[PDB]
Amino acid sequence: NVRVLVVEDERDLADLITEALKKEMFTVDVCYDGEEGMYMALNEPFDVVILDIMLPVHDGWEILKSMRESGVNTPVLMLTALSDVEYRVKGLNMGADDYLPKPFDLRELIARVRALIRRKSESKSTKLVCGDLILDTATKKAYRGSKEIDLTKKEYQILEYLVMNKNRVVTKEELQEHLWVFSDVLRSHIKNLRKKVDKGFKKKIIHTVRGIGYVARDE
Repeated sequence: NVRVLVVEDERDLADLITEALKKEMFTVDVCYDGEEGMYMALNEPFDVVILDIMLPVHDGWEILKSMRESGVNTPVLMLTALSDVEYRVKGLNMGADDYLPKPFDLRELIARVRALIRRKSESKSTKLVCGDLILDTATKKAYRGSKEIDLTKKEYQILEYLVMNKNRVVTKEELQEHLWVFSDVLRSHIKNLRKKVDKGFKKKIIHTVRGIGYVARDE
């Protein structure tokens, strides 16, 4: 099962995070100082580690650095006071995988944990990737930039097919044959997909070959 380590010395907050994650069926170990935190982070396998920037004995950055120095590459979510940019402008560059400045919603913390898991998961049967786009084919959800893409069900079916066949042009005819009028709406679906997947991103995944078909590209 997916394992999380929480290292946080404010015990009510530590326990809030821990129990909130347990309610979602994560397996969680909680540490209330950097001594036990460091020991767990270096010596026991986890899928994600959540550290406070401030901890007794060894602070969150110290734990993160020791992990990396020891070959433990598990993603780390650092709970902080300030944003990464705010720390960087001060001269502190921690190199954590993600940062969650206070105050935050537990919902946001859980989302950030889930994004770290999906982005770092190895070769999956139920994970498809096209560039930096991730499809969780087990739940029929799509993500990019650590954010869920709000696709309609039809949009997802089309996207999955294109991604399954990435870098190959797929015709309307091939799509029609594989998906559950059609001709008219397909262009709208693709236009909407293009907006939802590629807006704000330099690398454009959704492509159209005029009069032929569509293709999800990552080369």
